[PDB]
Amino acid sequence: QPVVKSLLNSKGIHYNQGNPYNLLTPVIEKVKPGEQSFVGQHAATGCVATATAQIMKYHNYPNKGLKDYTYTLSSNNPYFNHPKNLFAAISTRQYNWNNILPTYSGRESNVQKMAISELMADVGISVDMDYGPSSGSAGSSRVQRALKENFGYNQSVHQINRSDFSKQDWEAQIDKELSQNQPVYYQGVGKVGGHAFVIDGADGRNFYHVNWGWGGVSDGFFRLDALNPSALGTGGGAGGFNGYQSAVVGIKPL
Ligand SMILES: *[C@@H](C(=O)O)[C@H](O)C(=O)N[C@@H](CC(C)C)C(=O)NCCCCNC(N)=[NH2+]
Repeated sequence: QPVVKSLLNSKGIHYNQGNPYNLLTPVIEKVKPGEQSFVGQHAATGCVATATAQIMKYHNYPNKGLKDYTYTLSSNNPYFNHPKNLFAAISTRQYNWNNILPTYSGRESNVQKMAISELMADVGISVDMDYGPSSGSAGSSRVQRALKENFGYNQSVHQINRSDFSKQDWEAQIDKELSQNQPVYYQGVGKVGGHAFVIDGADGRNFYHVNWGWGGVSDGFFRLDALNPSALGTGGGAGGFNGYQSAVVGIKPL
């Protein structure tokens, strides 16, 4: 396994799912019965959107979006009145990568905050995000399609599933991406829920660097069969994203 220093840390890239990343997600409309109110707050960007946007900022690409996207929320979502249709005019976008900064600490201009919030909202719409105080998407299968069809990435983009490969062949694909300076979108599920994140480095001892999409919290080196950040879990136990894993690889511009 070659040593590859964290590609996202090397470029300063640290996004998360709350403000000022979520300034253009839908505003929550209803209180879910039994829950405290989030009415009038913007929804979370979604882990799937935050992982994808960090990889897109690594490339500063595309300069122009390619194709619009429209979808309708599930009628089971208790945070919105129904029907609720969402639309992003991606085909008209000119993304200014000098305003979509690598990270935000609050002192940035409204233009800079809106620029990352527009990317996040466009990416989450393109993956059919189920918006809420937490926001969820199917992930990989939607991400690979959106990067090519809506954002003009190369036909090399594709999903790979962990169950289709030996451990050696799975890690060899990850290593090859990293050797080509290509961060990898990754997700999995387990006893502290499901999450999407970015693999962007390797230490030579079969651990990989992970950026979890929480602003920096828990980022570090993990085995791909023990993707277990300590920021999650209540009560003192174990858990991580070790089941039903998939990745999107080949992520580079046309
Ligand atoms: C992850 C996060 O914000 O931490 C976020 O919960 C998420 O996207 N979870 C996914 C599963 C992971 C990507 C492994 C999820 O919600 N899966 C279920 C389907 C979600 C809703 N999608 C549609 N189209 N209704």
